[PDB]
Amino acid sequence: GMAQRSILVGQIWHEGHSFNPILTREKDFLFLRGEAVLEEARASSTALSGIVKTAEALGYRCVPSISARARPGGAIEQKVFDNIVDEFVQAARMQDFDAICLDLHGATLAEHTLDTEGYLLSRLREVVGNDIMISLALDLHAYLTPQMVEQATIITSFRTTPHADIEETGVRAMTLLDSLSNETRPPRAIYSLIPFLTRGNDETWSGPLAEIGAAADRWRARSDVVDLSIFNVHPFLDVPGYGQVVLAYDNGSGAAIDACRDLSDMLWKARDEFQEQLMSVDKALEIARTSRQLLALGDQGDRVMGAGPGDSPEIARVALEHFPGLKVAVPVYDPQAVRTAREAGENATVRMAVGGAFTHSVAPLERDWTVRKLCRARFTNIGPYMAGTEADFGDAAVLTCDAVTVIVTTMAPNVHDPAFYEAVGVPLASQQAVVARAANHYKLSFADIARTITVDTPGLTAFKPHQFPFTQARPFYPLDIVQWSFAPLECNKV
Ligand SMILES: [Zn+2]
Repeated sequence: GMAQRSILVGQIWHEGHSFNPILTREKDFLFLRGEAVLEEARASSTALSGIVKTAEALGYRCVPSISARARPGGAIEQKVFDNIVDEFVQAARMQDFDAICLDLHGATLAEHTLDTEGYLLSRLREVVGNDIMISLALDLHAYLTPQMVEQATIITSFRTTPHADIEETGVRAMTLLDSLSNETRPPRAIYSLIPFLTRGNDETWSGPLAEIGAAADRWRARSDVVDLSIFNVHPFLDVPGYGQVVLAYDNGSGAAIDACRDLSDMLWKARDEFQEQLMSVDKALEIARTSRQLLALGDQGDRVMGAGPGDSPEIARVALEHFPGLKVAVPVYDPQAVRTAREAGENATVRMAVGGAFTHSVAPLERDWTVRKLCRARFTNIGPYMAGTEADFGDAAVLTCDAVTVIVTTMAPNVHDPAFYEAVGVPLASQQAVVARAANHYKLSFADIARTITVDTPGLTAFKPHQFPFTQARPFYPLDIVQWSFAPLECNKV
């Protein structure tokens, strides 16, 4: 037809954990619909922002479906996930569009649906058919499945950890889609599963991913590679077809197989390089005790950014027991503690076990807690990571005992930014160490005001596969000693 071309756009952001017993609920989501989806995209720096800004700079009209963002955590309540998909499907019916370009995480998880993105693509194709193009921007932590490869025209992921190319990945999803406009066929896809999980040393600026990322850039610079991505799968999913994935696209007779071979072999060779020795909590708290600079401690074992619950009071425990007088603040998921605190009121002292209700691996911390402040854990992230984005971890109580402050929260405490501490009235200057529930994504946000050390704590996000009852994920390395060699799936062979 003759009319301006339009692109259907939308977003889902959620990362799951098969071993977090706390379901992600409707409350945990921010939803936008209609034009508001596009207004937010233009004012932000997500992959969706990239998709929408690029589509509009290129002359396309963008048509909204919805956007749905919830912090990482347990599987989404199935009904809520079903309602999200239905809103996508309905937008796919009601609207006029010539192609679809979406910002999805790739490791969203629902209580019954294990491959959520794959499922979403199928439901959309039920309504839109197999001719129109669908392009995805994905997080590199995606659980990338054969169904996804089969149901999408093209897929591209982040290339940095910590994730600093989020928007650019969106730009590229849309640019790739636009580039395919005159093609008489979809591009050929080569999928390769390398059956191991990473256990740290997984940043892209140094370590094994720097070499592998360099090789990847050279492959993509060839005129006979359309694109390629490397997925370091989120390592807390009990799902089949599990491991690292290399995904490459060409015109049917380019280098997608060679690229995928080279990179799969490098990842395999490097499988035991993805390990680290994090500093102990005792050593880190002793640096804090002897430093003028604030310490910001990444609680590796209980990261909400790794879809953990954030109920570990462990760092508070060690501070209390081994460093009396050391001023440490820790954010802890404990909705009951909040409610107990709210009933006692500000200024009361209550004997109470805080934290540890959800992570089997750490004990609740029981003390005479004084309730210094009741307030809402609502604030704006300074960033860089998620700069400008508003957060709300629910009703909160700031609790003290000896020199330790525990801020208990009603919703998952995705603390990766200094604004949290200021918003709940625990000023950073007042502490010698504070806790971030992230390993990599808090560092830039605290770089200017703290020494950042990620510490070797226990819990549901420790890089210890042997601690989890993986069932349908197995076999994978390190748990199983498997004899892998390159064996790709090919899709849209020409
Ligand atoms: Zn990620």
